[PDB]
Amino acid sequence: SVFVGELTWKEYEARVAAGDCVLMLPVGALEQHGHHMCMNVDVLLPTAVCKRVAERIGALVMPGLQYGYKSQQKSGGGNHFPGTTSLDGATLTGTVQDIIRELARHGARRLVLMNGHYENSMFIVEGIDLALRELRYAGIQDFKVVVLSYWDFVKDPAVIQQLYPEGFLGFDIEHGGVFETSLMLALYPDLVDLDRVVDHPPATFPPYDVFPVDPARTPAPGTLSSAKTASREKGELILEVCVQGIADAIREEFPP
Amino acid sequence: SKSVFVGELTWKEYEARVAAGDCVLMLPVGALEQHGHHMCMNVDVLLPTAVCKRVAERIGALVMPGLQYGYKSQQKSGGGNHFPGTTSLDGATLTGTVQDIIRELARHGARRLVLMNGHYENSMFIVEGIDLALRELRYAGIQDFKVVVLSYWDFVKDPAVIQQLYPEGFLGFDIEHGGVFETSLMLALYPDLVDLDRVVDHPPATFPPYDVFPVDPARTPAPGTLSSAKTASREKGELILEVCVQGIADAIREEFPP
Amino acid sequence: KSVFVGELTWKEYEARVAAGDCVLMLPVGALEQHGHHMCMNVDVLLPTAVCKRVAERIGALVMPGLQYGYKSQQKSGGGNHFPGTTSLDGATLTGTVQDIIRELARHGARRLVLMNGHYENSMFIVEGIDLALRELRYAGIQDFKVVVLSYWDFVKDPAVIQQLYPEGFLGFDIEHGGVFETSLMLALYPDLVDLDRVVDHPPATFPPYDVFPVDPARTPAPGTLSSAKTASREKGELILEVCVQGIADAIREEFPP
Amino acid sequence: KSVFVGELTWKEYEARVAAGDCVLMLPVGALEQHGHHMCMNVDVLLPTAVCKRVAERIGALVMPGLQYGYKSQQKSGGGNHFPGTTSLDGATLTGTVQDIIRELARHGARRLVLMNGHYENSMFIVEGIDLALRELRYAGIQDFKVVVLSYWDFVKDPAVIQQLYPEGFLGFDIEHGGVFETSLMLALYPDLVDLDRVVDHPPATFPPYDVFPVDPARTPAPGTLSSAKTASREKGELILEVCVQGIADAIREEFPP
Amino acid sequence: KSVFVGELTWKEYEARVAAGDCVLMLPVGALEQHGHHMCMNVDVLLPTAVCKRVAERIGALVMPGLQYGYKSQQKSGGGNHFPGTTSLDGATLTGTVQDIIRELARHGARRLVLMNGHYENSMFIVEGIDLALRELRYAGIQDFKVVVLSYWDFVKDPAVIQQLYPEGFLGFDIEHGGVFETSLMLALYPDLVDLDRVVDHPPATFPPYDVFPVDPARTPAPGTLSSAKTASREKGELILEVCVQGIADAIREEFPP
Amino acid sequence: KSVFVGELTWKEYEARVAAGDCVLMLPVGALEQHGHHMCMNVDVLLPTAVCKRVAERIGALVMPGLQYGYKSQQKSGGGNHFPGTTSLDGATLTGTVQDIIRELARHGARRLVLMNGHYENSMFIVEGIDLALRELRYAGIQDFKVVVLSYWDFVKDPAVIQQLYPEGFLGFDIEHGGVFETSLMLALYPDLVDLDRVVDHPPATFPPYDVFPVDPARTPAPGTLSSAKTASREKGELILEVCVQGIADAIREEFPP
Ligand SMILES: C[As](C)(=O)[O-]
Ligand SMILES: C[As](C)(=O)[O-]
Ligand SMILES: C[As](C)(=O)[O-]
Ligand SMILES: C[As](C)(=O)[O-]
Ligand SMILES: C[As](C)(=O)[O-]
Ligand SMILES: C[As](C)(=O)[O-]
Ligand SMILES: [Mn+2]
Ligand SMILES: [Mn+2]
Ligand SMILES: [Mn+2]
Ligand SMILES: [Mn+2]
Ligand SMILES: [Mn+2]
Ligand SMILES: [Mn+2]
Ligand SMILES: [Zn+2]
Ligand SMILES: [Zn+2]
Ligand SMILES: [Zn+2]
Ligand SMILES: [Zn+2]
Ligand SMILES: [Zn+2]
Ligand SMILES: [Zn+2]
Repeated sequence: SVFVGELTWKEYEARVAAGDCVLMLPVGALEQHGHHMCMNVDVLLPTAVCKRVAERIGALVMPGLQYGYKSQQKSGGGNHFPGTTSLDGATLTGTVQDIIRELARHGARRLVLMNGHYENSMFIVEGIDLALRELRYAGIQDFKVVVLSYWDFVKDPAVIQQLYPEGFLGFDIEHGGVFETSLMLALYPDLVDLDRVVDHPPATFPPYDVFPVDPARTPAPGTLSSAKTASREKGELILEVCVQGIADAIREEFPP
Repeated sequence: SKSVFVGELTWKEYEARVAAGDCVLMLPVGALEQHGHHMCMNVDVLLPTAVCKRVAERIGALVMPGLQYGYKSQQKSGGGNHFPGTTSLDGATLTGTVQDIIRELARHGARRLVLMNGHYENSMFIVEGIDLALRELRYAGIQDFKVVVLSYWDFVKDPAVIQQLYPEGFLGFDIEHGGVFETSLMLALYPDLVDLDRVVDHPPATFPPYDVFPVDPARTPAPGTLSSAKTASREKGELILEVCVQGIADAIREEFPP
Repeated sequence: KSVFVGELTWKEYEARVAAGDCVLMLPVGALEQHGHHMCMNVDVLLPTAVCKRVAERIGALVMPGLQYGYKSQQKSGGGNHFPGTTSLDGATLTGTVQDIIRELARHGARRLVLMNGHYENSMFIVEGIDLALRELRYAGIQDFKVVVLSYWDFVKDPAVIQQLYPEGFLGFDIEHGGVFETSLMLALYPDLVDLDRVVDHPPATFPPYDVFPVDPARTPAPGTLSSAKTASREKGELILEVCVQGIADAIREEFPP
Repeated sequence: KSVFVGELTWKEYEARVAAGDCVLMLPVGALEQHGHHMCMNVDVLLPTAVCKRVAERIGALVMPGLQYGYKSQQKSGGGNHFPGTTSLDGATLTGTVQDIIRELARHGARRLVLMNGHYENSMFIVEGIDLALRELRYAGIQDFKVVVLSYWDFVKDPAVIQQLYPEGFLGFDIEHGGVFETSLMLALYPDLVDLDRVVDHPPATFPPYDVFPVDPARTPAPGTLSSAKTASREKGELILEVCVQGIADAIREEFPP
Repeated sequence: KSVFVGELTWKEYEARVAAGDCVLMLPVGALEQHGHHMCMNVDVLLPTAVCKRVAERIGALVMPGLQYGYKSQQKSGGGNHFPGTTSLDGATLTGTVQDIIRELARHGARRLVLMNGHYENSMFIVEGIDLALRELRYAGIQDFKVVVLSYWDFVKDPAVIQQLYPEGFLGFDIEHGGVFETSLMLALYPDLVDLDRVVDHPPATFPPYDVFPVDPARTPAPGTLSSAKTASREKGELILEVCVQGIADAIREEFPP
Repeated sequence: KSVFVGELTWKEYEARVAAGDCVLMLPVGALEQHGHHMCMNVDVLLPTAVCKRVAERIGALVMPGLQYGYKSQQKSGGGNHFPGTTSLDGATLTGTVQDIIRELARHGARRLVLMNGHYENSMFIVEGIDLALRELRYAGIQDFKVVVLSYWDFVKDPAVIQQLYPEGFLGFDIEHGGVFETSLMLALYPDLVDLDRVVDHPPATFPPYDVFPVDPARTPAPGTLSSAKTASREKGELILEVCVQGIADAIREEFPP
C-alpha cells in the first residue's frame, strides 16, 4: 500500500531513510454537494488522485484532512447548509503546521499538499509558512513543499472542449457540477445518484460578496451548476489528465 | 447514499435525519501512531471507527468522518513521540478541531454527540474542546446539546471476558499498546494489516512513577510495543468487539432516549 | 468636511451614524514591492483613493486603512522574500478586521464595505468577518451587514478591457505592478511613478502549483509579473471611473436609504 | 534561609543556580471544592508541602506553586459545576507552565521537577513542557531536563497500602477528598480539616463514559468521591514520608551530581 | 472561617455568595528581584496583606493571589534580565484574569476588586477584565462590576507623604525596593527584609525612552531604583492603615449593601 | 527623496538598508475621540509628523504608521464607550508590532524606533517587541536594537513647560485633547481644529481606582480631560521643535554608525 496509515513504522522509516522519499497530504472537507452526491467528495477526490499519483511515481500518502475551511457562497454554496461541517481558519492552519513539523522530525523533506476544497488554499499556505518558519528556527532549511489543487491541472483547451461540448463557462461554477460529478462517476459511482440531479441554470454573482451569507443567492439544491451532463467517460479523462500532470510536476520538483 | 457514515450521505439525507428529532451523531477520534513491527499505524482510527459503524447500525445513529491525527504519543501509553511515523498534533489544534465540529453540529440542529476516542492521549484535549464549544453554544442560546465521551476499551471490564482474553493472567490495560487487545481486534477486522510473525515477544514494559522530558528512547521497548501480542487471535478480537458494541449501544440508548 | 472618519470629530461621526443608514468603508492594503518604477504603498493608496471617491459620491464614510496585509505570494505579488515587503501573519490581519467590526457594531453602525487592495488579503478578511459576525450574534446583534470586494473585479466590461489592452488581454493573473496598477497610479499619484524605470520583460508564466520556501528564480527579477510599459494616465482615469461608478452602484443596491 | 525561591533575594537565588547543579521544583495545584470537611486550596498545599521536605533533603529550591489548575472533572474531582472551584482553560495553564520553564532556562537553570497535586492538570502540564522544550531547542538549549510526577504515584508499596486501607483498597480512582488527601492534610494542616463534617457515603461509581454538560446528579452531594472517615494524622505521616523518600530518591537518580 | 477563599470549604464559600452582596478580592503580584535586601515575592505578599485587612473590616473574601506577573520593565522593576524574576507573557496573565472572572461569575459573584501589587501588570489585568466582561455580556450577564486598583495610589495625602519622606519626595517612579515597599514589608514580614543589606545608591535616572534588548548598565547594580535606607516599620504601619482605610471606603462607595 | 518607506521603490529601500546603520521609525497611534474641537486621528498624525521631521534631520526612514491602537481608558483618553473611537484587542496590536519587527529583521534592518502617540499602546508595544526579539534570537539574530518612546516625554524642560503653561502646570495626566495636543495640531493641521468648539470645563479628577464596565458619568461629557482654550500655534511650534531636537539627539546617541 502507498498509504502511510497502512504501513508499520519500520516500513515507513525504511522509505524515509532512502533520502528522496516524497509524501503527499490530501486536504478536503465535509461539505454539501447537491441532491445527487455525498458530502465527503472533497476528501475522496484528492485522496484518489494522490493514491494513483503515489502509485505512479513511488510516493506515500498521509491520512487526509477530513475537515476544511468554511464553505463560501461563490465556490461551495455557503456555510449555512446543514451537513457542511467547517473548521475556523486557525484550526486548519495549525493542523497543516503540526503535520509538517512532525514530518520534518521524521527526517522527511518533501511534501505535496493536495487540496480538494477551494476554500482551504490560503490557510494551507499559512500553515506551510508558519511550519517553515519554525523549521528554520530548528536549523532546517532543506524541507520543500509543493502545494496545489488537483483541478488546476485541467487547463488544456482540447480537454475542456471534450468535457464541455456545448461550451465552457469556467471553474467558477464547478461545485457539485459536471467536473466533480464526472470524477465521482468514474471513482465512486455508488455514491452518485444522477437521477437526483436538479438541472438548474448556472449560478451568477456580482463582483462582490455579502455577509452574513444570504441563502437566496445560492441555488436551492446547493450546486452552482447542473451535473446533468456528467459521465464516467468525462471522469476518466479528467482523472488521467490530473494524475498525469501532477505526477509530472512531482518528478520535476522532487527528482530521485 | 443511505449509510451510517455522514460523509457518504447527501446533505438532504443528513438534513432529513436531523429533522427527525433526536438523531445521534458519533465522532471517532484516533491518531497516526507507531504500533510495533507487526501492525499498521492507523490502528487508533480504524478501531473506534469499526466500533462506531456497528453501534450506529444497531441503534440507528450516524458516524462523522474520524479525526485522523491525535495528541502527542506519551512514553507510558503509546511508546513516545520520538518514533518515526507517529504524526501528532499540538493540544490546541486537537481541542480546536473538536470545538469547531461541535459548533457546526449545533448549527445543523443536531443536539446529541458521542465522541469515541481510540487514542489514550486524546482524552483531555477532547474534553477541553467540548467545554469550549458548550460555552459558545450557551452564548448562542443553546443549552440542550448533550455530549457523551468514551474510549471503547473501557467497556471491556467483565471479569469473565478478561479471563477469556488473558487466561495466563491479566496485567491491565496499562501496557496495552500494540499488545494482545488491539492486535486481536485488528485480526478480527483488518487481518491484512497485521503480521503476527513480526511480533517481538518481549516482556511487559515497566516504568517508574514519574516521567522524563525530553523523552528518553531507552525507556521504551525497541519495537514500540509496551507488551507482547504473541497470544492475540481473531477469536479474542471478536469477543472484544461484540462486548464493546453491545455495551456502547446500551449506553447510548440510556443517555439518548427516543 | 472630509469623508475620512479620522478627520471628523466624534460628534460629527456620531451624527452620521445616528442617521441610521450610514455606510462605512474600510480599505485594506499592504506594504509591498511594486517593481523598479513604483513605490511600495500602492496597495493602500489605490483602494483608499477608490474608497474616497465612492464615499463622497454616495455619502459614506471611510475608516483608516489597514497599512499592512498578508504575506505576498509568488504568483500574485512576486513573493515575500523581497526587501521592503512587510507582511502580517494571517491571524494578525484576521484579528484586526474582527476587532474593527466589533467596534463599529458598538458605535451602532450596521453597514460596512471592506475594499481589498491586496490580492492575498482576501480570505483573511473573510475569516475576520465571520468571526466578528459570530460574536455579534452572541451579543444579540444580527442586523450588521458586510460587503467585501477587491476593486479590480469591477473592471470586466469587454469594451473597457479592449481600451486598456488593445493588443490583447492576458487576465489580471499577471497584474502586479503592471499596466493596471501603474495606470491608476499615473492618474492618481504620478509623482510616485517613474516609467523610465520600467523593465519591459515578457509576462510571468507559472505551472499549476506553488513551491515553498519561495524560489527567487521563479519571479521576474524586478518584482513585476508583467510590463507596465504601455501604462498611461488616460487608462488610469478610465479604470478609476469604471471602479468608482460600479462600486458606488453596488453599494446603493446592497445598502439602500 | 529558605528552600522557597519567593523568600530568597535575587542574589541568594543566583548564587544557588551558579552552583551548576541546582534542582528546581514547581508545585502545580488548584482551587477546588474538597467536600464539607476540607478547604479548597488542598491541591496546592499538598504538593508544596511535599516539595519543601524533599528540597530540604536534597538541597533543591521550590518555586511558588500554581494556585489555579484545569477544570475539575466529574470522575476525578466532582465536576466544575461546584461553587468555589475556580478553574483555568487548558491553554492558560499550559501557557503558564511554558512561560515559567522559559524563564528558568533564562536563569541558567537546567533541572526542573514539576510536582502535580491536581489530577486534571496532567496533560496540560505535559503540553506546557513540550512547547517550552521545543522553544529551548530553537534557542539552542538542549540540556534542560524535566521530571514530571504526581506525588501520590509514589505510594504503591503493598504493605503501605495495607496500613492505609486495612479494610481493603479500591484504588486512587475515588481518592478526591477521601482518606488519602485528608490524611495528609491532618498531618500537615490539621486546622484546615474538620473531619467531623465528613459526609459518610458509598464510594462513587460511574459507567465507562462521561457526560457533558456535567450532570450534578452523578456526583455525591458533598463533592467527595469517597468517605474520609478513616483518615488520620498517622496515615498522613506514613504517606508523607513514603512520598518524600521516594521522590528524593527519584531526583537523585535523574539528577546526579 | 477566615477571609481567604482558599481556606474555606465550598459550602462556606457558597453561603457567603448566597448572601447576595459578597465582594471578592484578587491580589495580582509577581516573582521579581527586589534588591539585595528583600525577598522576591514582595509583589504578591503586599497586596495580599492589604486585601486581608480590608476584607476583615468590610466583610469581603480574598482569592488566591496570582504569583507570577508580567515581565519586569527597566524603569519600573529593574528589568527582566535579572535572575530570579520569573515572568509571564502578556497573553498568559490576561487569560488567567479572564478565566478567574468567568468562574466567579459562574459562582454567582458579581462584585470584584482586583488589587495589583506589580506595576507592569496593570494593562494586562485591564485587558483580562475587558475580555471577560465581553463574554459575560454574551452570556447574558451585565451586572458584574469590577474595581481595579494598585494599593499605593491610595497614599497621596501631603501630610502622609511628609511623614514617609521628611527629606523630600521624588515620586513613586523610583519606588521599586525603595522606602515605600520596604517599610510595608518591615511592618508585615520583617523576617523577609534584611535592611542591613541595602545599597544606599542615589535614585536611578533614565532618559525619556526605553531600549530593548534591556541594557543591564542602565539599572542600578542591586536592582533597586532607589535606596530604602530610611525605611521603617513605623512608616509601614502608616502606609498600611492609610491604604486599608482608603480602599475599604472605596469598596463601600462602589459596592453599597 | 521622501523619508517615507511607502513612497520608495523596493530598490531604493534595499539600498538604504543594505547600506547599513539604517534607522527605521514606526509611528503607533489610534482612532480616538478628541473632544468637540479636534479630529479622531490625532494620535496617528502627531507621532507621524514628529518622525518625518526627525527622519529628515538624521537620515532615517519612516514606516507606515499603525492607525488603530489599544482600548481607550477613562483616565487617559476618556473611555472606550465613545463612538468614533475604534480600538484593537491587546493581542492584535501586540501581534502587529511583532510581525513588523520580524519582517524588518528579514530585510536586514537592525534598528527601530517605535514612536507612540496613544498612551494606552505602551505595554502592548513592549510585548510585541519582546516576542519579536525572542523569535529573532531563535533565528540567530541578536543585534537588532529597538528604542520605544512617547514623543511627549521629551517635553520636560522647566523653561519650556513654563512657556506652555503660564498659569501653572498640572501634568500630562489631563492631557487628552488639551492644550498640548491641540497646540501641536494648530501648528501642523489647523484645518482639523476648531477652537470655537472647545468646551472650557475644569480639569478631570478621578479617584485612585478604576471601574469596569466603564462609567460614562466619570468622564467630562466632551470627552476631553482638560480645556484647550489656551492652545495656540506658537505653543505647538515650540513643542514640536523641542520634541524633534530631543528625539533626533536620542537617536544619534543610541544609533551611532
Ligand atoms: C469548488 As470545490 C472542488 O472546493 O467543492
Ligand atoms: C494506548 As492506545 C489504544 O491510544 O494505542
Ligand atoms: C496582486 As495586487 C493588486 O495585491 O498587487
Ligand atoms: C484527584 As485530586 C488529588 O487532583 O483532587
Ligand atoms: C514597581 As513595583 C510596586 O511592581 O515593584
Ligand atoms: C493621552 As493621548 C496623547 O494617548 O490621547
Ligand atoms: Mn469544496
Ligand atoms: Mn494511541
Ligand atoms: Mn499586493
Ligand atoms: Mn484536584
Ligand atoms: Mn514589581
Ligand atoms: Mn490616545
Ligand atoms: Zn467539492
Ligand atoms: Zn493503539
Ligand atoms: Zn499592488
Ligand atoms: Zn485534591
Ligand atoms: Zn515590588
Ligand atoms: Zn491624543
